Amino acid sequence: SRRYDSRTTIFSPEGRLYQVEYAMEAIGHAGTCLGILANDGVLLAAERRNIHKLLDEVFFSEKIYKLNEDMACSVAGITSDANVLTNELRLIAQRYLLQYQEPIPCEQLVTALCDIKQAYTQFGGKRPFGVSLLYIGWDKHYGFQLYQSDPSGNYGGWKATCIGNNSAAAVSMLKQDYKEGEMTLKSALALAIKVLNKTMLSAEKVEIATLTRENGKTVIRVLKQKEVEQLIKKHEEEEAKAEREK
Amino acid sequence: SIMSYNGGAVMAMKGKNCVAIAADRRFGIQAQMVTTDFQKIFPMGDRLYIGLAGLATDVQTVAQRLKFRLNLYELKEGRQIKPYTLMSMVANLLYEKRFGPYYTEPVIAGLDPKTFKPFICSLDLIGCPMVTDDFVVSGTCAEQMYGMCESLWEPNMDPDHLFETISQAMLNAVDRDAVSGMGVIVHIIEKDKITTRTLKARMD
Amino acid sequence: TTIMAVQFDGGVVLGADSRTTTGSYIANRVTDKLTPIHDRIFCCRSGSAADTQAVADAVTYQLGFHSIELNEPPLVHTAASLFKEMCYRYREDLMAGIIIAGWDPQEGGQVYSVPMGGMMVRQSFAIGGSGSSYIYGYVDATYREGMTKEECLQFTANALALAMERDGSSGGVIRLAAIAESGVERQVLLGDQIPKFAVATL
Amino acid sequence: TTIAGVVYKDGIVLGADTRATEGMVVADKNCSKIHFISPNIYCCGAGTAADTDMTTQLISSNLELHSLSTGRLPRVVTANRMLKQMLFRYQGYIGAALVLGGVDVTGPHLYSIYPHGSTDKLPYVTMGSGSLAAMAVFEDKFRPDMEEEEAKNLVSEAIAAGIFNDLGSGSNIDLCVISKNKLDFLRPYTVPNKKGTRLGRYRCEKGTTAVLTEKITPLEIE
Amino acid sequence: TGYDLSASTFSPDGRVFQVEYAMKAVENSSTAIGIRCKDGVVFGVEKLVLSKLYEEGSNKRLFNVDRHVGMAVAGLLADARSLADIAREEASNFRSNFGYNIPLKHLADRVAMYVHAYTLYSAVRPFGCSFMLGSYSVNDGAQLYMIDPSGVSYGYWGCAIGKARQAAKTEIEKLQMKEMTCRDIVKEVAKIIYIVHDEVKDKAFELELSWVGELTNGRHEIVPKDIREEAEKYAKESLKE
Amino acid sequence: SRGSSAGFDRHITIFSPEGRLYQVEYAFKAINQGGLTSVAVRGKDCAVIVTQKKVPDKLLDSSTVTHLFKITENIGCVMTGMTADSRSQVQRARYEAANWKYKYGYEIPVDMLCKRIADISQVYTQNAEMRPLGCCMILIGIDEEQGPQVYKCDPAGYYCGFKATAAGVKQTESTSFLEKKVKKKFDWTFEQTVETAITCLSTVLSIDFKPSEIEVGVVTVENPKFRILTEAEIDAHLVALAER
Amino acid sequence: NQYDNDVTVWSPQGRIHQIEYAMEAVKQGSATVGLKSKTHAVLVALKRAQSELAAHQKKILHVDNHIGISIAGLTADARLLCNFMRQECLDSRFVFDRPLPVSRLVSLIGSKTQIPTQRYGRRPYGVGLLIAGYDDMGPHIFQTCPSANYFDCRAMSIGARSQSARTYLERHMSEFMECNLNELVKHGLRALRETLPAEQDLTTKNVSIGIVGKDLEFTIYDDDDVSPFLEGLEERP
Amino acid sequence: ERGYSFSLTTFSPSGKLVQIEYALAAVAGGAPSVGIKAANGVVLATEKKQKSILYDERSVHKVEPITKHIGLVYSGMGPDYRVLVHRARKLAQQYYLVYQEPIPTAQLVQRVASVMQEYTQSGGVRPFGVSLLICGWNEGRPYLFQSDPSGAYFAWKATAMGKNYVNGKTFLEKRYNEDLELEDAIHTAILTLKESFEGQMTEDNIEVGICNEAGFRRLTPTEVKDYLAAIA
Repeated sequence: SRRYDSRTTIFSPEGRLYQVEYAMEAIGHAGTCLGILANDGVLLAAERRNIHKLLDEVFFSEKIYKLNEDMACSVAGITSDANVLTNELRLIAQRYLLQYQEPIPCEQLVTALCDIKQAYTQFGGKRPFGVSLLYIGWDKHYGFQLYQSDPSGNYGGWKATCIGNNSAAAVSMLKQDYKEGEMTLKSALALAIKVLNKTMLSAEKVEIATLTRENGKTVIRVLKQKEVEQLIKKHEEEEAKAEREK
Repeated sequence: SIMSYNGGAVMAMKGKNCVAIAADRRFGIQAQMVTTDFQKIFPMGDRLYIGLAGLATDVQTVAQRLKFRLNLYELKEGRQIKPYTLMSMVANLLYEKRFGPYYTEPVIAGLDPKTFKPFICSLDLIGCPMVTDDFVVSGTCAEQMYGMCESLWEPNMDPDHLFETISQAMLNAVDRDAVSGMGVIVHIIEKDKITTRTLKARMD
Repeated sequence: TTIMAVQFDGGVVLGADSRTTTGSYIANRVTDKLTPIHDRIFCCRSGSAADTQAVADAVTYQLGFHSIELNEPPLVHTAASLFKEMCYRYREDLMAGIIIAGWDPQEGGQVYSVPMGGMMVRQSFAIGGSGSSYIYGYVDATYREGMTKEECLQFTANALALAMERDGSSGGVIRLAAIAESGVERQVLLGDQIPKFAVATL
Repeated sequence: TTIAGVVYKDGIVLGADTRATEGMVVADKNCSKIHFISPNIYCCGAGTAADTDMTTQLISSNLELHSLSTGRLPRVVTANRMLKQMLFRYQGYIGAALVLGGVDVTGPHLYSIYPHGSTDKLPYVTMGSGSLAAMAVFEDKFRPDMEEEEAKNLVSEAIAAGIFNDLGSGSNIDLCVISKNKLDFLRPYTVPNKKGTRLGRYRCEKGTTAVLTEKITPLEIE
Repeated sequence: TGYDLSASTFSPDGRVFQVEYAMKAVENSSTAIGIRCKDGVVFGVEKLVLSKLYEEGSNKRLFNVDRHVGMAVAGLLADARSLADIAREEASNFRSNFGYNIPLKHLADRVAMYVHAYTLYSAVRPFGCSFMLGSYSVNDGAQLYMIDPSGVSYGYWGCAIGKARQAAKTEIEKLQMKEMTCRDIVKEVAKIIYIVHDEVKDKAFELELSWVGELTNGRHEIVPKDIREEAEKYAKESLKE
Repeated sequence: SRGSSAGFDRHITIFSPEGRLYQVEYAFKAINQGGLTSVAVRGKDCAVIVTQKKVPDKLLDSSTVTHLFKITENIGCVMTGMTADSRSQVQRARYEAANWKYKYGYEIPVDMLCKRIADISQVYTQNAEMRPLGCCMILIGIDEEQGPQVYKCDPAGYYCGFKATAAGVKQTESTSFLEKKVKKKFDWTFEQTVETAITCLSTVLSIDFKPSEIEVGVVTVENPKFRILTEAEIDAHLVALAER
Repeated sequence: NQYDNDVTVWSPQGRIHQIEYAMEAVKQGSATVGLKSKTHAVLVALKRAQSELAAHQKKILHVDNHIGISIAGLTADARLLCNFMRQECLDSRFVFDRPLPVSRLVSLIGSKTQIPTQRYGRRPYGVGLLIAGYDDMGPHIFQTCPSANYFDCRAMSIGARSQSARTYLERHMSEFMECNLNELVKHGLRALRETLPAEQDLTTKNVSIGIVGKDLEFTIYDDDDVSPFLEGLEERP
Repeated sequence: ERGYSFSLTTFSPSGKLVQIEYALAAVAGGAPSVGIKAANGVVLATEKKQKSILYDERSVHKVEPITKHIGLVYSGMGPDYRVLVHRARKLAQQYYLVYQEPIPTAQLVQRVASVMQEYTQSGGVRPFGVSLLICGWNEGRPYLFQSDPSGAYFAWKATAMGKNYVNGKTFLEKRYNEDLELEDAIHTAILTLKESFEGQMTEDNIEVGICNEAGFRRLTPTEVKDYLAAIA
């Protein structure tokens, strides 16, 4: 019926797609996720929002999903939409592996998902997915890679980026702190801890995943509470020394 | 006859706290050998393997589709699959083609991901599963393998003895089959390690 | 199999043997081939057991729903028509000869044959199954108009007994059912209750 | 394969041999042919093993949904109806011959179900390649309203007849006793056959097999 | 106020205004009456003639929906013809499936449910017609049913649909139709149609008469021309005096 | 808020700001449009449904005007509200019961039939393109295990078993009367249950019924088949009520 | 207003405004007249020219040997309906080897055009038809409307200013049955001329005729083939 | 008719899916429910107040078994809950048919939450107006999950839903303890319900289910009567 139809996939008089803009507004308030690319690996660091004291932990992590042997992602926005999209990502990766018997290159996976999102923005009369994703991966064509995609189906590769709450301030910090081509996993983790400290920290409030290569194999690992506590303490004493020096 | 088109033989055997899975290496078309290193045993976990005999195209297709399904299962569940669950998954896959069946008869051999208990089983081409406590076999030389295993298998074998038993069974069984052989590969699966060996075998 | 139904003033008498074979093996020797389709409507089944079971179940469902909708007792002719529609529509897939016999207030007692192929005919009496071939003459010689219910029961018992004696695919016990306004009276003749005819000697 | 069932005074006894063959070679010496349907309903299966397994699993799951929704114990007639309508839908191409037995609110019930979807409700039934021998035992010895031990012995004798006279049947005898107040899944109930003792030793000592290549992959443990 | 635009929307009072509007369409139509007597059913219709250009018998509002079932309509004629096609299909399908004439009550229920299906959705609109079904059989007697746009079906001894239904009902209630024959009832039907007809507003009209009963051997048919001429003479004589 | 509205929440089944479904409430209001009332009472070994019968026109064929329907030989129902909606729902219930018997081999229990109908209704409450039916169904029957059964389902998809219940214009007063009656005691005989139902209807309407003004349907453990009483039996009950 | 945009919306008065608007579509079209005698059915159509250099739009169409139609309203809808009618007549001749009776064709048109008047998003057909036919019951003039109603007429006129033609036809219909073909066509032409304004006049360019009868298959006369029928026509008042 | 093809849940300029928030308002107006995960089991409790004594309180249950080892309860709209229960039982059976193993609690919760999400984006439907508490036992471990109308799910040690659930959560925070056994968990759950309960609680006023190694089961009125007598 025409009367009740929301008209989700139509242009506005200024050439805008209002549902997509509103979905991006939704993502703007979600938990902060940041990705940093280094020479010897790539990391994701996400702010945990499920911080109630009676919550139980049963899973690999709250906001970081393994997509395949060589790729993981973090999601900011509508959680259930994110579950739908992560399942689709895993299916796309496995289909590629079935057809070619090699792992899907990261950008091909990102493009395949962004096609679905874009389709939801152009026809069908459905609301778009209210999810932005950060992807980290490794393949043989381009090595360590970090991508970002948004509800419009746009995507881009980054050396460092941030989505979710306070993403603009985090991006400014990364612009002024990232050394192109001169980043290690260790300094990348230090920078991630600093940036998350500014745009907000304590160990239970952040989950960190690293992706590295070991013996021609990809290792995706979520840092345990011990490692994150040590990183936070290292940042705290670094800041104490910096303050004292001045 | 369709499953004799390419030949081949796989066998699995249970030891004390270990399993063995073995396969012949020949890939041929009827009487002609094409290669002598065709893979018939595929890893499905750290301590879980599936051997596939029968039509080579169906061997490859079933291994690939099973890997598809297993990868999705292990991502979604966040855990390694148990051998019995893999057996059920394979049975479902094969039965889906009940009237268009894949021409392969898998064997599965592994250890429980949490308890490291030996597991072996076999399936017919439409997916009827059979779990056994001593040994299973599949392929063109099934009768020969049955004879050898019935005669040589003993309970509670340590890994070295299991290796010798399965190796002798496979070698002597395939020596009496024209379209199986050209080498034998054996995987011994234990709690702490996987030992892969290729045997000195007749190449005629 | 041998099935039979006979009309009498005020009702019908149905009868069947109880043998179900697979090849020459008797899988069931006390089969019940008289199936109630409704309170006062029965069918006798011959042919493939699976086909007649499925068709009779489908007709039972359809007729019960129809009777509920109309709030009236179903007509025997309606049950015969449903059977006919199913047997004709799937004549290439079904192997089912049916006799629909019953009582309704509008037309009294009625017998309809729905043989293989799905034609439908009303008859004063009907026989069917492999064994019926052996009793055609007998029935044609013995049937007469105005038989009472007791006479019809005896006639059916005799006919089925003869068929069973000759037909390897028939035998067991004789199941009879009399249907009238008052209801359905079922009985089983077995052993010495089955009519006997001496085998000629010398 | 030999499977059988009887109705006794207070319930059902089902029985099966435990051999599964491929052609004329024994594949499984310890095949379990009595399948769970519901806590009060069991099913022995002959014919195509995959067909039997899948059909009984499907009907068991559907009956579980039905019982969850109704909150009542399932009826044997429901299982029979579901099975027979499915089998008829497949026009005999699902090669499942079944002996379905249970105890529900209306007492004990035993059905034989044939691949084409025909069913028979009977006080005793046999199926499989050894069905005729077991049926001979039943016809010779069955009596109505036997006590539990008599019924167990009778079904066991029937399965034994199948085991010893049909090449397709062998190995152990499994029983399943169903009553309103219990279920006894006796696997194995009897072991009439056993492998003979191995007179000689054919133990392959270490080093007997020649090896071309070897590769040891250490596995990381928790 | 927005609540009356779709049949899939209840008003805050629990009414479905689109159905009521369809009923209004019915109410703005020339009247038809059915009368059940001991021997059968008689239908009369006041077919308004909107111009002399039309052939006599144009836009008939009495239909044969089955050998034994006649149908009289009021409201949107095209909707009524659609419902008559539906009724004919129902009767033919019933004969095909069950092998005998559809009972009138069952046919009325089936057509009423078809009508009801159009009262639930925004995709379609309710039918704009009311109609009566009449039948006579040896086993069932004489049956007269009426169905309205909401899909409500009821059996009647005397029924009037259209714009003069209340006055026609007042006139019908004066007859003891339960102990009358079709031959007298046709005259009474003609008289009632002539009484309720508005001579000023409605201009000219044709009387349409049909019946089904013992005298027709259970077949629904137009009343023979001589019978109708006698009935119309009686109705005019009753009016003039 | 209270009675707040956003968007189209008064026209289609979408949540209002309070989490309400206004169209469902409006269907409940539509139930009362018929102007009638029915009551159902569960006895020890019987269940009874009484309902108003109204035939304002003497031209109506009173036999065809009823709200009691056989769903199965052992299940009967009384429908309240919009008549055509009620007839469609009765047709659906008959279909569900016949299909149940065809698929499972035993008669559908009353509770399961009520659940099935309620699930269909719930679907009407979540899909926007159709309206809910404006009717309420009360089913009675004898379950071999639970005994007599009275169940009710409504346009919200909500259903429940009852000791006694009512539907229609005088639902609230009927429920108050029946609540007092069941509080005082509940172990009623067949005559007692019928008289309780009739008294509930008479008191809420304040009428003393002639036989032709009400309809009665009963199931009993002795005769589980659903039976609709005749004016003779109803008048016998009415006289046995007046005398006391 | 809120009631006058969809065919599935009843107005509070019990009307369906979209159908009335389609009626207007018909009332805009150029006049056409149909009439009949005991033996013949005649359609006479006044054709419009959009420009003085354009040909006049054809208003009479063939359907079958025994059936022709005159259209008034949207011409694309007219073509849709004409194609449907042609297919129905072809189906009748294919299956029963007999011409489709005119009344049955009209009933089929009624069902086809009623369907869209009840479904959301559909519109009524925006064309009115005069159908001239001959069958075993004699000649027939039918009028079909966007409302899906149809009428069996002694004579009819539809289109712009057709009320004048209807007045003439009402006046003179007593004479149509016992008219020969020439007198019948002349009556049709006078009726059609009544629709014309004073400045306009009937010529061989803006008039088309269609005739069907017992021994005459449906024939359309255009251009000079109309001159024989116009020759005997007197001068208008 | 065929259903509307456009979504009835769309983004607002602030980035909110307001229909989901309204379904959550419906949930918050539901009857209180409580879940507590003990060391050796899980307890689901829910207020089950009937409008009148005429209601046969033992005819419809709010605590439902999904599988031998999985049960659930809800806050919000009952009919929606029945829909979700039917879907959950179907999903569990499908999992069992493929894997021949009882579905893990987390997997069942994920599948049901997927269905609930589908009802926030598909055409012509509203979201479910319910929140579910799903309890299960597998791998020798108890599991307590909550699934919301939006299709988001969370793992809890203890939680409360429905009317007055914020006070219930504070109360559970104060009382809860990871080491307590199942019987202590049942006592704590009933106490949590008592906080927001109107009138006296009886074994017929509340419904309780428990999941442990043996499986999930609804407690009987006699067992609940014993626990209530102990609570006093």
